[PDB]
Amino acid sequence: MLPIIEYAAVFYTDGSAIRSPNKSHSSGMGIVHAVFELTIEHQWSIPLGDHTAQYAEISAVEFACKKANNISGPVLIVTDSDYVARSVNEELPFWRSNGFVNNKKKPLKHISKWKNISDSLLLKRDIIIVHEPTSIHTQGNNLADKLATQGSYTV
Amino acid sequence: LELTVKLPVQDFKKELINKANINNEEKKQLAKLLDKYDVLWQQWENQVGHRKIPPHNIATGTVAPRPQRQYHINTKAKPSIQQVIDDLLKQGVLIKQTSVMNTPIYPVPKPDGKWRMVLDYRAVNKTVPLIRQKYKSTIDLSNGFWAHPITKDSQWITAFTWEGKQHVWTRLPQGFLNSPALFTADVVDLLKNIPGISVYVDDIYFSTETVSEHLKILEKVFKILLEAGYIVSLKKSALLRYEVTFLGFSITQTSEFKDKQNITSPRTLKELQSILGLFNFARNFVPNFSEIIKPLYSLISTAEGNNIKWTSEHTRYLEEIVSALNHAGNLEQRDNESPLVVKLNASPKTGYIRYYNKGGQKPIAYASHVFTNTELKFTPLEKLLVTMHKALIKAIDLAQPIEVYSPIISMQKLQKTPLPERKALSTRWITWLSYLEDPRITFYYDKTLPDLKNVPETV
Amino acid sequence: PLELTVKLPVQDFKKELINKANINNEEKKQLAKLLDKYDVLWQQWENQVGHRKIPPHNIATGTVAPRPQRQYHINTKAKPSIQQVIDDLLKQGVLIKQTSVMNTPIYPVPKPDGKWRMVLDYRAVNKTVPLIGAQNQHSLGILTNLVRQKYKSTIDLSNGFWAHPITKDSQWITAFTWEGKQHVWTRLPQGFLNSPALFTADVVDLLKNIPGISVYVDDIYFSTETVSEHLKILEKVFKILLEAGYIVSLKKSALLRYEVTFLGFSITQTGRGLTSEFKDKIQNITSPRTLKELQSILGLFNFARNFVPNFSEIIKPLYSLISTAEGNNIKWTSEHTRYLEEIVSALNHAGNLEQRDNESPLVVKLNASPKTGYIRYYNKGGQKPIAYASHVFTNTELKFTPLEKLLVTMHKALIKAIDLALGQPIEVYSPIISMQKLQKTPLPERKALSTRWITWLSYLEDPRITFYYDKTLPDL
DNA sequence: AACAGAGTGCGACACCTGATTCCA
DNA sequence: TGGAATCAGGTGTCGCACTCTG
Repeated sequence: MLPIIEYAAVFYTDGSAIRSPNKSHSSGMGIVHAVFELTIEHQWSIPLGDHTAQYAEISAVEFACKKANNISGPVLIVTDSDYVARSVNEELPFWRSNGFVNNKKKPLKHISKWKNISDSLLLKRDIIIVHEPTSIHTQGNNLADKLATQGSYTV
Repeated sequence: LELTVKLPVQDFKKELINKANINNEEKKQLAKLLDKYDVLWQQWENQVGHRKIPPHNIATGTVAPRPQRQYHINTKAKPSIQQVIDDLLKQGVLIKQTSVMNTPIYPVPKPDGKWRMVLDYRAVNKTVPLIRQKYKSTIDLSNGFWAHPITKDSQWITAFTWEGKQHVWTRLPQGFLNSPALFTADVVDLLKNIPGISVYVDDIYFSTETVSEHLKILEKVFKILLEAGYIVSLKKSALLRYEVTFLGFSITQTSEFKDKQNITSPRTLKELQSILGLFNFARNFVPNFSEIIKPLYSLISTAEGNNIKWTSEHTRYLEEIVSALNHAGNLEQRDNESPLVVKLNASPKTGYIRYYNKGGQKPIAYASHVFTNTELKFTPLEKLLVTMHKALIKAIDLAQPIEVYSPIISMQKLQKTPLPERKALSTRWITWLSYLEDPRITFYYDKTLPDLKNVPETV
Repeated sequence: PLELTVKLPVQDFKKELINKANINNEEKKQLAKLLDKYDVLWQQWENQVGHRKIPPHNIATGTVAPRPQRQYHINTKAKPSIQQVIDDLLKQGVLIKQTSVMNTPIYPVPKPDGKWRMVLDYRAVNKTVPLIGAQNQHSLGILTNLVRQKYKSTIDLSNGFWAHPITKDSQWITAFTWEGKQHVWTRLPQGFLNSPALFTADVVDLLKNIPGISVYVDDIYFSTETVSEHLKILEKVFKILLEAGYIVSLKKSALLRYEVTFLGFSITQTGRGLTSEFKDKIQNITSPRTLKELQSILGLFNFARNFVPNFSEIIKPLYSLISTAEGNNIKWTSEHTRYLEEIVSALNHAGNLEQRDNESPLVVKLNASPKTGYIRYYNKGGQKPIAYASHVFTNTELKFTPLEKLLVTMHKALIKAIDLALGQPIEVYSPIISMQKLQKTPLPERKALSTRWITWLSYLEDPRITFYYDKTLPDL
């Protein structure tokens, strides 16, 4: 793969969820914009409310995708969720080939969110979706995790 | 009557005399009193007593159990253990007889080069139905289990294979299911006339407030025991000490387990996170919990890094929430019919236990424990095990079927495992199996509420 | 004295054994005089039996009597031989003509010579009698726990079951019919269920005090280093046997050697291993034709399953074959024959094993392949394994992640390692970096049942075992 | 048309543990 | 979205066959 010095920007995404007091869970998302040394240019931390950790991660990835669409030049995304990247990279042609349904012929969870991911990826196809996880991005992931905790604990 | 090795009883007597902090004339008359009862102690190793009570029946099982296999034994352990078994045969308690049942035996190394034999009676136990003053003194019984004769028709259960030959006991066997209860039942009413005594399995404890009354009670209990026919091991007993060990606790003058809880001041984000995780249970039943907890969430929201600014208002908040949780909130009355369930957890400096009924919504009672320096240098597992011991004592005191929820995993593994992999177990797992034998109690693991970092209790 | 039928050439046996030793001429003379001056010990006649100076043993513990039976057809060849045997027994008074309530059948069994051993069938008798469960006969433990030294020796007892009498009131069960005449035993009858237990208990009782002795049923084994202590212990054993009233045969016994057979395994200067006879037996096998012969061949192969690191994986198709076919007929293929040739060749290249120490901690080394798992044992400071072990993964275990496979192999090795430990601390070398992270492993990644997981985690808190990480010999 | 011990495998029921799925 | 009934499947007991050693 091309080194990070060639892409327009790198996006660092992380989400957390915590058990809440008749409220099940509280979740926050932390995403930082970096443009290349390493310079994390700016930051966004947002809560969501009552959802699990996976909902937080998927909301974070659509947030990153839409800001990438706001960004000019091919960019890359890095997160702490390898499952979503592997699943999309392995099932996307099937995903919008079969009508947004699973192998069980059932609409898989996060239907509108998955549709947004799909259309964002297809309209801007020059974007890198990867996930490395002790390296450089460890610090960025640590601050992003802190940001997700900050978002989750807001309410 | 010839033994193999004779212990230095005079030296132990001198040590007891010097270790007891009494007056010098008190010491001399106490020494004379001990000397006048010289036949009291077993100066012979593995010396066994005798009882004249009618022999007990222990073969109440209705289904015949299958025999078990045996494996080879270390050559190094053979000499000393063979001397021990030969002496036991000489005492007449063991005999050479042929029986259907065999019981697995194996040795374990002692701190020195000596070895100690143990017998696995899990198969047998499976199918046998069951049924404070300033002056302190403690006496114990040396192998009291070998004092109760066994009926002849029930002797064949306890046989085991050693040196290729079967051996049969005549007294109550070590590690048996109902044996400790039977021994305690006799020992407790052996002294039904003297008040203020406290007997547990093997040790016996007396408390007095003067010296003359102490002498009088000691002389009386010694005469009663000599009438009964028991022998005492001077090495493991102690008396006339302001502090003594008993039931795993240390006893001061005129308890240790409390109900105040309380926590020292936080210093880091990790401490506050752990406290929030600990108290996250309280939201299940406290209606105004959210209003009290909002300041903590505000504090964590604004704070950054490990540096925190917790003013005295946060201290007032936590004190108020502790008082609200503890005073009378939703504390329901216990149910006799319902089985009791207890959930416990351990901290690096303390531990906490909770009691419910039939998975009830509200806690029944609280518990706490402070770790001294002696166990402060121990492994975490030992700390959690001793806390579980204390909690089990309290739970059986407040007991009825009993359930335990602990981070321990080995307990539940031992509780249920199929036969082909029984094999052996460690030196402490037998002590805990003594509890584990009774099916009235069950153990579980759930991996809830980790508390690796927390502030200790107040002073 | 005693006069049996066939006189044995004892002098020839003594000359052969003294010539077959590794001792020097002076040492040979010493052993010759030792054997000569204890001449009473050995038998000097065919079917010579001894007597025991002990109180009798009672087997008549049954509550309800069975129904007596009659004899069926008898082989013609052995009839004069069995008649001579019974006459010889009568001469010695072991068997007495006497009618009783019970009656038992007779059945000859072929022997290596032209003679026939005496065996009897006690079916109802064994059904109606309580069993003594004293477990004191474990061949595998003996052959894995014995000490090995430079000079080895063994002694085999003969006609031992004929030397231990019975109580007067309990003899009536041993009754049996011969040529219309009813006869009863005096001593423990061979073929009786409790007789081996009584015999082994007695024999192990005799040899308690003698150090470094291995006893199994009718055989005594020991090895030492120098001639002096060997002669001392041998003469002490001879004296104890003389006072015991037992008797020893030259032909079944051998002493003062470097290599010797024991329980079908040859022990040498380097270690225990297979014999030439078993190699010949396995090399003379052919393609199986029926289920019975197939099971027999696989049993012979399973006998020596612990002499090669990778035993289990090749034999698996053969085991799968038996379930496929029904009844006696079996569908054979060329690939199975290829497997057979491969197995016998691997056996032909087998290596010897070693002993297990009681003074040093034991070590186990384990590895996993995508299909099988391999386990080896060692002593501290050693390099040649004690024994090999291998495990084949089933269909359910196929779906496991590699960590799960390594962990299940861990359990399936320590299941016997804990038995083999004999109270010693256990050190484990595995390709796993750490175990605290293994406890930290989250639930969303694992797939196996939590019931296996808790059993696996149980080993973490055992004070007697540890772990170590080493990156050596990887595979995938 | 034998037993005791050891080793291994396969096979039919029992009982419960976890996943699928429907419904609020 | 989450929550609990129904249900298919792994683990455990006991049966069978064979081998060897004596």
